Amino acid sequence: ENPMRELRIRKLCLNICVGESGDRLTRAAKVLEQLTGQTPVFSKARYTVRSFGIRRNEKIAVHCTVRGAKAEEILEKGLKVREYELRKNNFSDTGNFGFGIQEHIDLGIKYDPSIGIYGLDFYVVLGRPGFSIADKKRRTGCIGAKHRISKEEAMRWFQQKYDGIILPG
RNA sequence: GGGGAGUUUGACUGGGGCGGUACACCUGUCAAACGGUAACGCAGGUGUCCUAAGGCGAGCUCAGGGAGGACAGAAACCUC
Ligand SMILES: [Mg+2]
Ligand SMILES: [Mg+2]
Ligand SMILES: [Mg+2]
Ligand SMILES: [Mg+2]
Ligand SMILES: [Mg+2]
Ligand SMILES: [Mg+2]
Repeated sequence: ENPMRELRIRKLCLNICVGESGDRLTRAAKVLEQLTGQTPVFSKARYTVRSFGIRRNEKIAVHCTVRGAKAEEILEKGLKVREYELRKNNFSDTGNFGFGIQEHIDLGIKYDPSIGIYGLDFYVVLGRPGFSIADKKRRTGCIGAKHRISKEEAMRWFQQKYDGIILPG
């Protein structure tokens, strides 16, 4: 059949967005250290609304990206607590789906009384071999039409691989 | 120390004074497809700021919009 149309997870991005900066944000950074085995990166204050206590140039959220077998393992750990029920509204038109979970105690982490209670967003992006064209510098080119992931293809791949159930939104 | 002595009381201006600076320097139109071209013609500005907001080299692409993700809501952060 298709020679090299096998779908594959390009990366898995975890993101923890807290309200205020300080000790809680530092702890939300420490939790990702043991969750992903790598140092996260801080994102801060794209704007200034002041309606809930943020300003310009203030550390707000932490995030990171995992690729490869570790990304697949983290996605499996997330779908474990998710129990493999995804809604129809979780999938985007491009083929990327995210679910989000509750506080990270259900992932299999030893609870620490000093860290606190934080969750993550757990956004997943799907890909195919050949999507690295739009990322290189020597020559840039669009993906195309028959190669880009569709809407139904993502949920079909999810049902085929992880045997999850798709609920109507 | 106007008791006394000397001298001055800017210019433009639809009379003069008051008002204003068209009195020094810029942007667009007036301005009639080279340049130049007036009115107290119009619409606006300037007497500052920067050891970086100068120089070089590298990396990246912005404003906005569309579809998604726990608290998240028109606007928080992540991804396409
Ligand atoms: Mg006299
Ligand atoms: Mg006169
Ligand atoms: Mg002429
Ligand atoms: Mg001329
Ligand atoms: Mg350059
Ligand atoms: Mg581009």
